[PDB]
Amino acid sequence: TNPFDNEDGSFLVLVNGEGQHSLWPAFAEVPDGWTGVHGPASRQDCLGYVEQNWTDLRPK
Amino acid sequence: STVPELLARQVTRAPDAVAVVDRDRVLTYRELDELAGRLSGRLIGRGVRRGDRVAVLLDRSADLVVTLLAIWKAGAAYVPVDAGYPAPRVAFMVADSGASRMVCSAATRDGVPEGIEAIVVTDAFEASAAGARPGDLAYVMYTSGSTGIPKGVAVPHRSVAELAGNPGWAVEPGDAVLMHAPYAFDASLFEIWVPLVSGGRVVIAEPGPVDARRLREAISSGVTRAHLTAGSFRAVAEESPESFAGLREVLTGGDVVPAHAVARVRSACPRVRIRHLYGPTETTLCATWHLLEPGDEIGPVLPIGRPLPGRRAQVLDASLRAVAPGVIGDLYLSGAGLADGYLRRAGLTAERFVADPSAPGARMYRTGDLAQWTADGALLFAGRADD
Ligand SMILES: N[C@@H](C(=O)O)c1ccc(O)cc1
Ligand SMILES: N[C@@H](C(=O)O)c1ccc(O)cc1
Repeated sequence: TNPFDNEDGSFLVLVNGEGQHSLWPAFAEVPDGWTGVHGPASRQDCLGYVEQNWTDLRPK
Repeated sequence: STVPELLARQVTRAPDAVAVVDRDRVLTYRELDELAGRLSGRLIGRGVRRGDRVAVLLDRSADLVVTLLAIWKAGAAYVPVDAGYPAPRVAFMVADSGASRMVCSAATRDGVPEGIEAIVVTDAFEASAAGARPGDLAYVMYTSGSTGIPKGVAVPHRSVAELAGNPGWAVEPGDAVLMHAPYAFDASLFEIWVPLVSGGRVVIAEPGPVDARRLREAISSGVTRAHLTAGSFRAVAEESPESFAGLREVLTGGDVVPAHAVARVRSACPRVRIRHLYGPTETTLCATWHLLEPGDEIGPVLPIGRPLPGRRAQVLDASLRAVAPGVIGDLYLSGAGLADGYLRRAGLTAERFVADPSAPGARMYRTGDLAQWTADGALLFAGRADD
């Protein structure tokens, strides 16, 4: 199973300088240029955070 | 950049070169630009504004090319709808994409959903353009992937231009590219926009499927490059591989292509370039490719190839660490050409357009496919992760 699909995983939400959001497995080093803004939390919880808070896909 | 910006360089350089051939109708670069400008003025006058999504319901034709460019000139994004789709699918694409207006023809007028303004392309307005911008959306194309639920992939101008203007296409002013893929699918970016940003011409195929006989006739009429779906390429390669003779380049991709099909073409047509394309709608037509030069033979396996110029690929294991060559892992695509995401679906976007550990602040697209590297940096397909 791909780690981004693991429903039993622990996850972060990250945001880059353009306001784009990414789910991220909490076990992995956070990539340069990305900041954790939510989690560690369940996969479903992180998806809810993104849907609520990322309202315009256009890069800032 | 934007495709309109790249096209404008060609309009300036050779305005009287042929841009579009549709039966007996021939449009030069300048004529195409002026026609699109007039329709852009009409769209602006009907209230189209920057960032709007405008649906398109047309049969392939010169008017189709004019319409897509006009929508772009008005600052808007096109939502391509195949005139043969069932009405509930059309209604969904229009409503989900947020389009309030749809460009159509007399022949397709009855397919505009109720409540949507119809703009009949076959109906005088003054030329006006808002201008395309690289960060604006260029189109929303729908894909169901292997899920069966269609979602709209929102692709910005910058990504379309990165694809269309790629130096690797090697399309020149003397080229003539056959146009027959549905404009609702992104193979149309090669058939329409690559030749127009290159100075070549788009040759609209007669209605109906392009078969071996029609391909031979198109080549006789001057077509130099043609893309076939994997299914159509395999069929012609096995039944009539000599039908590709005279093409400068034949291209194919979309589904698996066996090496044997490529070998049949090379045997019959020693001098034809054969190009294999790979990539999802989410990264704008193709992210990797493999080119067989004239005289070279394909081995026992056909690679999906190497990233296009300006792109990168990674094969990662379940810990998100890069694997060594000859090791099958998950394929991720990065660099140029990424869509903004899935329209109205930020959560889904955030789980598939993910942070790229190798490029600061950048994203990579999770293909859901498996792949392995060759020793010298090409990729071999290893099946869908879910299949
Ligand atoms: N973008 C994909 C697709 O829409 O299936 C594609 C990839 C390669 C190709 O030759 C045609 C389409
Ligand atoms: N990504 C899949 C697909 O769109 O069906 C795919 C797999 C292999 C291939 O050669 C082309 C596409």
